[PDB]
Amino acid sequence: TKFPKFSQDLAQDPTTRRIWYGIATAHDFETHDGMTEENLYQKIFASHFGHIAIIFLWTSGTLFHVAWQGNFEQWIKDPLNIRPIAHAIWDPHFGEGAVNAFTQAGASNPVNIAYSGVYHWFYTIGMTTNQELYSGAVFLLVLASLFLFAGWLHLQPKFRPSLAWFKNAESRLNHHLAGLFGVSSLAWAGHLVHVAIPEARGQHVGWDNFLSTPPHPAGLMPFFTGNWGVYAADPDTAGHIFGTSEGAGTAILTFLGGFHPQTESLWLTDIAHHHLAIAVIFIIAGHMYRTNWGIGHSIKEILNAHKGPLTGAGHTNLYDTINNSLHFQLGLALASLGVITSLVAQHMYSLPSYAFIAQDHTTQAALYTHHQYIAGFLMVGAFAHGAIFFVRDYDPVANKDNVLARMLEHKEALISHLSWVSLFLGFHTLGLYVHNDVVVAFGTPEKQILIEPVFAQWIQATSGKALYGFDVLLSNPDSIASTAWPNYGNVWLPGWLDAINSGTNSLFLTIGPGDFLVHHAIALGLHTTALILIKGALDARGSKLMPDKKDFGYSFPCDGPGRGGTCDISAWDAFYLAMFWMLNTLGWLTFYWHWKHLGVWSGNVAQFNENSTYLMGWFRDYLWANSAQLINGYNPYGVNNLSVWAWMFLFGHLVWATGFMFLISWRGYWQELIETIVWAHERTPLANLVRWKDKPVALSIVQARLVGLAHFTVGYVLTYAAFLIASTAGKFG
Amino acid sequence: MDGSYAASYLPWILIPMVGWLFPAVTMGLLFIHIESE
Amino acid sequence: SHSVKIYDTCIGCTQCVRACPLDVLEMVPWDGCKAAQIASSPRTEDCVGCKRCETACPTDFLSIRVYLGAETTRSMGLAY
Amino acid sequence: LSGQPPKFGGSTGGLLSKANREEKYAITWTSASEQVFEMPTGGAAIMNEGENLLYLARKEQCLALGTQLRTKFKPKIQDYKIYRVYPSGEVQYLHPADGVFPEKVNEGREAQGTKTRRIGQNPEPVTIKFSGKAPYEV
Amino acid sequence: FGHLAVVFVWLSGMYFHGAKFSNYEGWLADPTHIKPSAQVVWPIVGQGILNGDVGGGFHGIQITSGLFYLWRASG
Amino acid sequence: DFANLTPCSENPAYLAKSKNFLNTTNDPNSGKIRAERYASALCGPEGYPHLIVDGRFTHAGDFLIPSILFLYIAGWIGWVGRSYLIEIRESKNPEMQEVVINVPLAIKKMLGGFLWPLAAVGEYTSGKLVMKDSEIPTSPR
Amino acid sequence: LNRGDKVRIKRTESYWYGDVGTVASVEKSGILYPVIVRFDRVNYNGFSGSASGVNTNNFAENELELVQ
Amino acid sequence: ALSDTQILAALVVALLPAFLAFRLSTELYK
Amino acid sequence: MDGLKSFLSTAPVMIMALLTFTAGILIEFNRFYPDLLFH
Ligand code: CLA
Ligand code: CLA
Ligand code: CLA
Ligand SMILES: CC1=C(/C=C/C(C)=C/C=C/C(C)=C/C=C/C=C(C)/C=C/C=C(C)/C=C/C2=C(C)CCCC2(C)C)C(C)(C)CCC1
Ligand code: SF4
Ligand code: SF4
Ligand code: SF4
Repeated sequence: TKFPKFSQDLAQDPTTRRIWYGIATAHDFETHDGMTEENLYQKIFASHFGHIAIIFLWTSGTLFHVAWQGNFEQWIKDPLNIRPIAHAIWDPHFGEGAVNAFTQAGASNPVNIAYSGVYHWFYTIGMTTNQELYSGAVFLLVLASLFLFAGWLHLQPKFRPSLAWFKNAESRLNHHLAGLFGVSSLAWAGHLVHVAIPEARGQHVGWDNFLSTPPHPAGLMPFFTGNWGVYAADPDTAGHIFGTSEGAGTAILTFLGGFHPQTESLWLTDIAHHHLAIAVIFIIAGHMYRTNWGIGHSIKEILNAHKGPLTGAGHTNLYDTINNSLHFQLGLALASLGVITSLVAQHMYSLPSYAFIAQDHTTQAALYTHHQYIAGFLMVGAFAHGAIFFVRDYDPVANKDNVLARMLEHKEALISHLSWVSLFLGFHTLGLYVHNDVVVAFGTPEKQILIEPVFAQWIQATSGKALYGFDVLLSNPDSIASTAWPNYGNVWLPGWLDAINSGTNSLFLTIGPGDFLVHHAIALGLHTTALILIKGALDARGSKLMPDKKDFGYSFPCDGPGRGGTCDISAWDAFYLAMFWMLNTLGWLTFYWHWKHLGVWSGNVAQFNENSTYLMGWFRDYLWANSAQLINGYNPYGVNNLSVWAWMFLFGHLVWATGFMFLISWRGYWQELIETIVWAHERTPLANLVRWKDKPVALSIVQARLVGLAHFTVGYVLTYAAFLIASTAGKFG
Repeated sequence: MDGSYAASYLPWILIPMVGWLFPAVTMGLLFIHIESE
Repeated sequence: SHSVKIYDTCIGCTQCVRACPLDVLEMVPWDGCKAAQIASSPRTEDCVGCKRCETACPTDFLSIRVYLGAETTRSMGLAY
Repeated sequence: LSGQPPKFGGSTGGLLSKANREEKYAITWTSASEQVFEMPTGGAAIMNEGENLLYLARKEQCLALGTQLRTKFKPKIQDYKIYRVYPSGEVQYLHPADGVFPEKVNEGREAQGTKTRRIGQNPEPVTIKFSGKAPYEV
Repeated sequence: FGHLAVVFVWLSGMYFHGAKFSNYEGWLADPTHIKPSAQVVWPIVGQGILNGDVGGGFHGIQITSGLFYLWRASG
Repeated sequence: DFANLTPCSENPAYLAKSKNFLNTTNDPNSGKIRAERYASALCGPEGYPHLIVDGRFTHAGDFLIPSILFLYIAGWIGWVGRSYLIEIRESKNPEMQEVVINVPLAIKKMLGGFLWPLAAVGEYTSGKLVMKDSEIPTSPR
Repeated sequence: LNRGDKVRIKRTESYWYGDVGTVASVEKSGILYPVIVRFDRVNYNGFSGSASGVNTNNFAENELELVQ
Repeated sequence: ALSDTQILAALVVALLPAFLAFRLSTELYK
Repeated sequence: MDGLKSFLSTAPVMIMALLTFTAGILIEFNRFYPDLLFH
């Protein structure tokens, strides 16, 4: 009656549907009552400020619990031996067995071992005492306070920006490319050369000797005179020990391009030089778009001048399409962020840049799986907001004959081709897996279809991995690429070739016939998830089953049992199905990564290389073999430290099967069941006294599709996090 | 649950409050709020 | 309440007005078809949203549309 | 609301507290012959000679009863009236709102709920942005 | 009647497999060491490995229905 | 190239496995002829023959020969079904003949598949292979 | 338009959009959609599990494009 | 290690984001 | 008898005859030339 104050149509139904739909609709600011575009944008802006403060309070809490309850002082003595403590366990339910089991990593209290890798990150960026982390945590509390005050300030009518301020794409691109992506990268290169590189070489550069101690014995006058070679004078020698001065070198910017031979990570000077180059390129890229002064570009001119014969209108009227639509902007942002979160995951495991994080295996597994799951979620959200844009903000009159109109003008062709490629690739990946499985089971493993993944092996050979016998570009030192004949500027190449050809690191893993089939399974998952997502994006405006879906919106339940039956026709239901396929694909690739690295870390790579080509190899050497240490986390004899992970394993199974309840059984059964329960309550003595204000109804169709999806997701993630974190910590620390 | 770290009484008081007082108070206020008028 | 809209493509076949359980719809005179009648939705605050009227409509695509909206006691079919 | 009730033995399917806090619905029909019908609340009852007055809790139950009065009886009972009675006391008159059943054209009704276009000329949600409306009702 | 025809065809299949393609003549002598096997597999794609050593020199799938115990009880 | 894979003749692991290949058929020399057949392949340290799908003609029999063979005897299936379906669309009841297959016509079409690639290029140059974008029914766009 | 004429639909709503259909009648009584076009292909109509839909619709004169 | 009063100092500092978050959320509720 | 002709010509009987024929020729080719991983 009062709760969903943003929508009067929800403050009228006397059911529990208004509670559920108030919680769900609360952030869809476009559908609130009394909403103009200006109030939309200002409310969005202050919501962003609140969320920035959420992020800063979260990292403040991580810092404060590493500082207060963690063994950061002890861990930076020998990071290889001591496990990093995340925070302290305090619940009154623990028996004596659990308290003695969870006392670990040199503590008195029960503690949680940190698998987020924040210890390695804080140790690499130069933080070496609990007081430094406490100062960082209080500083981030103050920064979060500042952003909360900024959000409250920009809700004040004097400081509320106009619509022309929010619709200013060129100035925002200038200040984000230059001032946010370039100045922050420059400032990080400054922290690296002033604090992280010197304290990696031994000396303390705090806030007190910050100005008194130059990073280089040469001042900034060599930087101004152009003689920049002194900053790369003597690099860190290959016998350098992190945190102390043995063969330091005193070169703040070098480009060795290999790995540190002791921390197994990249050199901090190489990181600083990288961020300096990135800052220079991003700063000059932020001077591209027109602003109050005369020079620059206007994006409308750039877009509208790209008209070809094979598209016709080209990109005409795409500036107003992107600028006026917030779901287009959110789809582009989520697509790029999902791509670069995949990129973060794929590069932080093969090119680690933190001290001793390539030798702590559980945190590397947790970080990879975490960022690949975030990347899958963000990519699915990009396509979800593509569908929401096509429903809500898409104008087929202004977007006449441009690239968007021609996306929708042939959607059947590309949906049918995604159908063909996903069917083709799925038929033959399952065919090869079932063939290998059947002929291995029939006692004849020599009959397997084992395909050498020659293309990726050739890619590795082009990057310098000389194991496979190709001598093409960098594996052939006589070639034009390896010598770089005009200048011989390959300063990175000796270090890179020394790092790619060592069998220890995860940089360019050896790829065999078991990797071919899982890459094609991953391609199948990507293609089928993309098929469902674009089949919801392009059919959001209507198919022949329902030529008007733009008027029912994004997430209507169905269209009745007529027209044959119309159960999951909304674009939201294509989100739903592609959410399942995303979870499957990320399960496939994280299963593959996990088993490949359990082979690599243990040294017994033969297990993956012969047993990953058929499905019971995946089932008995990975799922069954590696859960042995998991389910024995608590047995009738006792309890060890992998007991909360066994409990989370079972917990995730339970959440998953409850998701099955919501996805399989549908609303009619539950509505008549609740009708019987309502009769029971209204007709019993002593409980007639208590009456509902909101009449109990079953969850809606789309609501319980969402709830089953949430259960499937949460149980799926909790089960796999428990398994992946207890299987590595079962056998690696 | 002994506490070796500094201010071990602080989790002793903050686990009941975040476990009970924050949920009981928050659900009580939200129950008054969503059902008001 | 749900809004039941009837479009120009109605052929006056009366199928929707007798497929409707709550008899929201009714036939009114019209001059745009051979049957000289079009469905109207006078008591559309009694529509539950069952869409048996859309199921019974023979014209393609649809001459009657139900647009589910603000639920009430009448439009949710609660006996309690 | 004249009429003796049907000889029904009572049931748990029926009028909950919705009936005496908000509206409940009464269906009144007249039959010459005593016979047996299926109450939508579950069971079977006895149609009294002459007028009947059956109180139900939903309009769909009343119309389902009237539907089976029309189609399941060879002497078809078509003079059935459905009321909506309030606990405050006043009685509304609902289903045969005009003289004749809704399938038949009374020629004195008004075409409401009728759009002057087909679904193809329905406006699109991008034109009505932040207008407080939705693409059907514009 | 047609369903009874189906059931009798199935039951004839059971008795014919116990007659011809089975070690019932061998299992009846030693029903404590060797195991029932009423189904041999044609070797085509390497599935002759399913003809595991069931006992007495007979090779075939060890059955898990109690047909052999049924026929021993029925005489 | 291909230093990771040694040919199975000069491989220790493959010799260790090929001492004990099983018999897939009634023949007691099937394992021996299979060991002789796989000795010419490329196999890794596991001792199982690997396939090479570059298109290099030294390993053309690994993938390209089955590629050509499948493409022929599946374009056969596609072209025969297409020709039969096109034929039955002028019989005044094209829907029942999908239920009951007109077997003289069906066998005539099935033996028409010897020359499908010539029929495919003939129908593509004469425009019967595809249809225009406007002539086909489609969704709202 | 006359009887027996094959026409191509440009309704942008119909299931037979872009599909051909034999004209079954033309009505002259001044109604909005007087041409009854009937198709070989049945649409999406009826309750769920119905074996067939309807093959007939009433189209205007302007929507049809004559192909005979 | 870390001090007893640094934790309480962090708590009374974080009382300021609490107040500002309460006031920002209240102002968003308008 | 034109009814057995029209019943043996139905979709399930003909598809099962076709699948049985293709299964027969595949099984016979595996019986005579057993193990063909490549050319
Ligand atoms: C130079 C000036 C400048 C600066 C610094 C910013 C800064 C910001 N603006 Mg602003 N803005 C500017 C001027 C500026 N703006 C101007 C002039 C306009 C008007 C035209 C706007 C209009 C504008 C609006 C309308 C909005 C923003 C928003 C924001 C925020 C977006 C960045 C963010 O949250 O993620 C931080 C992102 C980064 C630091 C870089 C991105 C990360 C890249 C991809 C590198 C990846 C990280 C790397 C791999 C390793 C990191 C890992 C390590 C952490 C462990 C941020 C606080 C949004 C906001 O939050 O509002 C409060 C908002 O809604 N601004
Ligand atoms: C996250 C918060 C959390 C916390 C801190 C607790 C903590 C506790 N649980 Mg609980 N539990 C929780 C969540 C939590 N649980 C949830 C979510 C579940 C559901 C799965 C359970 C299920 C569970 C069960 C089923 C049982 C426990 C019990 C216990 C208690 C064991 C010792 C005992 O006898 O206490 C005794 C009880 C208390 C200390 C409660 C506080 C009451 C006293 C009187 C203090 C009140 C002081 C005064 C009257 C008011 C002061 C006002 C103030 C403003 C000053 C312990 C206090 C056990 C128990 O004995 O429960 C009673 C037990 O049987 N818990
Ligand atoms: C003979 C008829 C015929 C032919 C020529 C085509 C041709 C086409 N189909 Mg296929 N298709 C058919 C039958 C046919 N199909 C049937 C029966 C099914 C139902 C399962 C489908 C379902 C299907 C899907 C779901 C898709 C295709 C697609 C395609 C294209 C790529 C080829 C492919 O993926 O094959 C795939 C073929 C199958 C998955 C099943 C084939 C079934 C058999 C083997 C074909 C023969 C049927 C019949 C027995 C022939 C009668 C013989 C006659 C003597 C009576 C191509 C245009 C794809 C596309 O969109 O292209 C871009 C695609 O996504 N088709
Ligand atoms: C917003 C929106 C949307 C969108 C979304 C999506 C669709 C996304 C996706 C997209 C994506 C996600 C994409 C991706 C991308 C990719 C790329 C971009 C790639 C490429 C790359 C490159 C080019 C690289 C290259 C290279 C290499 C590989 C090596 C080295 C050298 C070089 C660097 C050259 C839609 C339309 C729906 C609707 C509307 C709205
Ligand atoms: S089963 Fe549910 S979702 Fe499907 S058509 Fe019926 S009401 Fe709609
Ligand atoms: S069912 Fe459709 S065509 Fe028939 S009268 Fe009702 S609205 Fe008109
Ligand atoms: S949705 Fe159901 S109740 Fe409403 S008008 Fe249509 S048929 Fe009648």
